[PDB]
Amino acid sequence: KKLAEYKCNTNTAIELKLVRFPEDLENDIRTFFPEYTHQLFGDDETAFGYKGLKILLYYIAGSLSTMFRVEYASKVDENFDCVEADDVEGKIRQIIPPGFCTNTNDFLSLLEKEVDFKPFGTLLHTYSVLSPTGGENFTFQIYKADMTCRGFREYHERLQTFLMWFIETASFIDVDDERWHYFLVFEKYNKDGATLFATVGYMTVYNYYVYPDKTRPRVSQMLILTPFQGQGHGAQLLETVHRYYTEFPTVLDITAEDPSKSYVKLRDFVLVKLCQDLPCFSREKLMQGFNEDMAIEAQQKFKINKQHARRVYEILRLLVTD
Amino acid sequence: KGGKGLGAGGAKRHR
Ligand SMILES: CC(C)C(=O)SCCNC(=O)CCNC(=O)[C@H](O)C(C)(C)COP(=O)(O)OP(=O)(O)OC[C@H]1O[C@@H](n2cnc3c(N)ncnc32)[C@H](O)[C@@H]1OP(=O)(O)O
Repeated sequence: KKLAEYKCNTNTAIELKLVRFPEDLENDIRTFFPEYTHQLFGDDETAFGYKGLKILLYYIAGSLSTMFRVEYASKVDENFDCVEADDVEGKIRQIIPPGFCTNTNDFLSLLEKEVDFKPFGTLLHTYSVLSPTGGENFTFQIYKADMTCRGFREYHERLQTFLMWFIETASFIDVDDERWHYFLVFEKYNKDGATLFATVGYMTVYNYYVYPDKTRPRVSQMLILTPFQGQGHGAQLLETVHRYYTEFPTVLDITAEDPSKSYVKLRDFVLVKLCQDLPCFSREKLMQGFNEDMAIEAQQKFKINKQHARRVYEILRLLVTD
Repeated sequence: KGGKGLGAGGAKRHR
């Protein structure tokens, strides 16, 4: 045996799918891959002991009912290779809940009743991406959910695994803590003359206490699943979250826990969009330089943090000049 | 695990 062929990159070995139709199981276009596996498989992101290693994590599109299978062409034998294969199955079991199915027949049996899946919580926003060309239109909804919603706790356990693959320093939250808020994005779709809901992404926000009587909601985790990225959903989600908290006088403004470069770019885009038509951000105001009243209006109208209001100023100042 | 109110308490990747 060539042992080099028994070390495998876990970023390409882990195959993720979101399944709406049985044909999605055989369509490689529906397969997407982790950006991070270092929290399970080390800095090198490798598993040892298998050739042709495939780690299948397939999810029903809405409910995220899970199939988990480990496949391989061959593995090391301790009698002849004198070493044991990595416990890939046990490592994955550490970050997915029990009760997953282990074969495509049982997975397809669950897909038959996926029409029963409904979004959790309170509807905040509906939006459509309408064809300019006489083609397909797509329709999305954003909900605020909590652990009082039937089935949400178990769904969140299935969903949170995705953070390990897509956020470098993801860690699982304490859902017993009542200060956690949850914002969900679904896509509506039709199947067999019914209307179903597909999970698109989500955000967790910690309602951080500011003594004596205020909060400063902190964006903790935000994920738009790979197939939905770069299509405006993250911007709709962060805008909807700002608009939600805007209705609470006890909310000061919104921050983030350890924001990524991609998050900072998205936040700048969203907060510039919200501020651009505010009177304090007019061209004539911008040309006179940054004024505190810009941060005051941004905080009052949209719960924008003073640091972020200064960035909005800098970007809008660049926009009104050559 | 992260502390109270934390969802990004995991290890950074070092290549
Ligand atoms: C940092 C902490 C606080 C966290 O919340 S976790 C870290 C962030 N999450 C991750 O990195 C996980 C993996 N990535 C993702 O989940 C997502 O790619 C993301 C980073 C949440 C961004 O969401 P996406 O849905 O892909 O972004 P979109 O709404 O399409 O916006 C993309 C860009 O298109 C542009 N855009 C968006 N909507 C529009 C409209 N309507 N018109 C014009 N241009 C637009 C704008 O430049 C957006 O800014 P960037 O995201 O900064 O490039």
